[PDB]
Formats: sequence, C-alpha cells, structure tokens
Amino acid sequence: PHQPIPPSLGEKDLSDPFNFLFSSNKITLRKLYDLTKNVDFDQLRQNECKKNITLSKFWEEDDNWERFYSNIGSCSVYSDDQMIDNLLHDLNTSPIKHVHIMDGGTQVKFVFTFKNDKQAVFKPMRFGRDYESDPNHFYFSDFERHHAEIATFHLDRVLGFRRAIPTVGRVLNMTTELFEKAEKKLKKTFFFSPAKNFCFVSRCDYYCDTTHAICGLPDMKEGSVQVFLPDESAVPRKHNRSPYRRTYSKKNQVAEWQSSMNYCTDKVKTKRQYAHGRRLLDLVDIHILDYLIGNQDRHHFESFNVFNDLPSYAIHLDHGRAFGRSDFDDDDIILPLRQCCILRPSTFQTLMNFYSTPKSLTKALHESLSKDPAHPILAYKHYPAMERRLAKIMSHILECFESRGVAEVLVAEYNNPDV
Ligand SMILES: *[C@@H]1O[C@H](CO)[C@@H](O[C@@H]2O[C@H](CO)[C@@H](O[C@H]3O[C@H](CO)[C@@H](O)[C@H](O)[C@@H]3O)[C@H](O)[C@H]2NC(C)=O)[C@H](O)[C@H]1NC(C)=O
Ligand SMILES: *[C@@H]1O[C@H](CO)[C@@H](O[C@@H]2O[C@H](CO)[C@@H](O)[C@H](O)[C@H]2NC(C)=O)[C@H](O)[C@H]1NC(C)=O
Ligand SMILES: Nc1ncnc2c1ncn2[C@@H]1O[C@H](COP(=O)(O)OP(=O)(O)O)[C@@H](O)[C@H]1O
Ligand SMILES: [Mn+2]
Ligand SMILES: [Mn+2]
Ligand code: NI
Repeated sequence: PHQPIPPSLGEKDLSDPFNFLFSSNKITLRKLYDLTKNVDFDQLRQNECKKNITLSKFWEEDDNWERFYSNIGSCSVYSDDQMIDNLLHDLNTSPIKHVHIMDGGTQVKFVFTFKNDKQAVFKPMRFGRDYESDPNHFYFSDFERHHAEIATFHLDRVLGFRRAIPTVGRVLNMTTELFEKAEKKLKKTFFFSPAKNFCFVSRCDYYCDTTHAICGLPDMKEGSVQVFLPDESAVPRKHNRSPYRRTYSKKNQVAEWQSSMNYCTDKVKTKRQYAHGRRLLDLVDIHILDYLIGNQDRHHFESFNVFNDLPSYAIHLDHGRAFGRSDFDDDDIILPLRQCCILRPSTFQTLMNFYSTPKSLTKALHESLSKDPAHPILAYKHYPAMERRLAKIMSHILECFESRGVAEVLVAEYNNPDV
C-alpha cells in the first residue's frame, strides 16, 4: 500500500539507529577552536536577546494551551520543556469536539476543535517513513510529510532555538474522531476505496482530489497535531517574503542568490529590514535548520507582531516538506551562511559540542523524538544524513572567517556600517 499503517502500530524496529559510520573531521574541528577559544561567549549570549519577557507580563491558566500562550517570549516561542511536553501530551489525548477544513495553505490539513474549545492544526500521514521524494519533483511538487513537522519541532528544541511550534503525533479513529466530528462539507468528502479503506478528499488547492485522497488502513490515520497559534486579534502576526525565496518555476530555475555569491553583501545586508537587528541572524539560523532537514520550501517568514518596540523573530513553521531525501544534501539551502557570513554566537556554541561528538546531535534528537507517541518519527537513514550536513555547515563556517573576519562573523546583533 502507498499509504501504510502508522509505524507505531506495526512491527517494532529493534535495529541500532546508530550502527552507521561517521567520523568528524578533526582538522576543521581544531581550526574552529583557535579563533574562538578566547571569545567571551558569555557576554555575547546575553546580547542576542534585547529583552526577554513573555506575553503575560506584557499584557499589564486553566489548561496547557493558555499557559503556553502566556509563556510565549519575545525572543523565543517557548522556554520550559516540561510544560510543552504537557501540552504535547494534551494535544495527543484531548477529545475532539469539531473537525473543520483548515483555511490557509495549499495542502490537506484540518483544524481540530477540542472539547475544551482549544484548537490544533492536523496534517494527515500519507506515505511511510522510508519514502523518498521523486528526484524529478521540484520543491513545490512534494507532498508534505506529517512526521517531518514533528521531527523538526524536536530538532528545533535540540538546537536550543525553541522558535518552532509544539507538534505531536496522533493516531485518529477516522470514523469517530474525524468523520463523525467533521463539518458537513468535509463530511461529504469521505468515501470508501475499492480496498474498503476509509478515505477523505477534503477541499484545498493542492491535490485534495479522489486520486490523492488520504486513506486509512482501513480506519486509523496518524497525523501531526500542532497547537494553534494565539488569536490574530490578540497576537497579530507579520508575513514577510524571504530574500532567499526560490523561483518556484520550472522555466527559470535559478534565482539570483543561487548564481550570485555576492547576493548577501549586495542585496540583503543593504536592505532596511536586514541592515540592523536580529532578522539576518534569524535567517542564518533558520537556513541552518532547513539545510539539516533538507527543507527547500522556505519562501516566507512568519513572526509575531505583539511585543512592541522589541525586535521580532521568525517563527520556525511549515516543515512538511522536510526529510524528503536521505541521500541528497542541497547545498543551496545553506547558501545564506556562506554568503552572509554572520552567525548567532549561541548557535555556534550549540552547533559546536554536537559536532565535536560524532552522532551526538542525531542521538540527542532520537530520544527526544522517542517520547512522541507516534514514534518512530523518522526513518533511521536520515540520521547519517543530518550528521553529514552538520559537518558541511562547520566547514562552511570556517570559510566565512578568513574571507570575512572572525570578529565580523560571530555577532549577537547585526549592524551594517553603511545604513
Ligand atoms: C528567557 O527566559 C526564559 C524563562 O526563564 C528562559 O528560560 C529558562 O531556560 C532554561 C534553559 O534550559 C530552562 O532550564 C533548565 O532547568 C529546568 C528546570 O528543571 C530543567 O528541567 C531543564 O532540563 C533545564 O536544565 C528553564 O526551565 C527556563 N525557565 C522557565 C521555567 O521558563 C530563557 O532561557 C531566557 N532567554 C532565552 C535564552 O531565550
Ligand atoms: C474505531 O472505532 C470502532 C468502534 O467505534 C472500532 O470497533 C468495534 O470493534 C468491536 C470488536 O468487538 C466490534 O464488535 C464493533 O462492531 C466495532 N464497533 C463499531 C460500531 O464499529 C474500530 O476498531 C476503531 N478503530 C480504531 C483503530 O480506532
Ligand atoms: N499551528 C498553526 N496555528 C495557526 N495558524 C497556522 C498554523 N500553522 C500554519 N498556520 C497558518 O496557515 C498558513 C499555511 O499553513 P502551512 O503550514 O504553510 O500549510 P501549507 O504548508 O500546506 O501551506 C500559514 O500562512 C499560517 O499563517
Ligand atoms: Mn506554507
Ligand atoms: Mn508546506
Ligand atoms: Ni499523484
């Protein structure tokens, strides 16, 4: 079957997820050690965030949604892992009151309204964990992977960013939790395949059709469950076009930043929004995240616009098109690091230590993913891929230093002398 059962309901893979060969380059490691061993990282980390305050203290707790919303910080989506794990557990277990077709993106997704009237975003499982994207597919043709959303949230935490949105795996009874709880116009898009599996078409721009319907085996269906963002009226948001947006066309397949190595110097460092602040440092952080997971679909950034007079940060969202290929690294994604050559000091240290201990990043990710009820979240073949991609990032960091000085790269805030 193209759409298999949730792996958690299948035979348990007992194989060693780390019986693969990886040995980090020691030359690169030591060279990255000398130019930074005397840098006062402690002083730097304290400048990466101007003012660290939450929404509750700014606006001057019945459930885990409300405590999450209140604890949304000005330099982070969340701190305190234990309450998020409580929110995750709640997202997995809370009874569903309503299911509605979600208004927004292009691929199939529902908004869950729980009994307590709180909400979440649902993205249905389609293919298995082992599935790799068609090599002929562009970034805009890939069907989203629910398990990538889960995997990235955990990885975003492991990297200490905590700017992704809490997401948990969940296996639904399509009859009781989806169909019977679905709005009428969604309800009518349900049907049975010739194999007597339960299926729904839903309605959306991207292949919500009979041919590409989501189907259970026969009646269960795993999906990613992501806590809804706080209301737009209460916590408004900004939608910003990325300067490293891809072309999204098959004819002209090469954007300027893909062909021009001076793109960062000439086209973004000189822009109003990026010349001063944290935005560019955010962009480097997110493309490091996108490169590790192979996410090519970063066309826009989403940010809260609620902490007045404080710099906003990009919310690490939309990771459905990540983890599509385990045997391919898209060096184009990490281009902003190579072109801009600035890097948040905490990120460097965080990136460090992980590299200095081979397999530690992927090990630190796996146990984190394991606590998700839908584990295994990622096929193990993606683990060596992430270690390799990490190594390239380190090499690319080394390149940034000698060309554009080491004291010019590691900054807690970015300022362009010419704006
Ligand atoms: C901005 O303020 C945030 C809130 O204080 C902040 O939070 C704290 O961050 C640390 C980072 O790990 C958390 O840490 C540790 O201690 C708990 C307590 O047992 C352990 O369970 C963890 O494993 C970890 O060792 C704190 O929990 C967290 N404080 C809370 C409760 O929110 C940010 O660090 C501040 N600035 C930044 C960098 O965004
Ligand atoms: C979804 O829910 C239904 C029940 O609501 C499941 O099944 C029942 O299984 C018993 C076993 O004795 C049968 O006798 C009943 O006929 C079933 N009930 C009905 C009315 O369907 C089903 O297994 C559930 N699927 C999952 C995976 O959640
Ligand atoms: N967890 C969420 N809560 C509320 N709104 C969301 C959430 N995730 C995404 N959105 C909104 O939905 C829009 C598209 O969702 P997205 O995840 O991009 O779906 P797709 O990848 O299919 O386009 C985004 O512009 C965002 O504003
Ligand atoms: Mn999107
Ligand atoms: Mn997407
Ligand atoms: Ni098709």
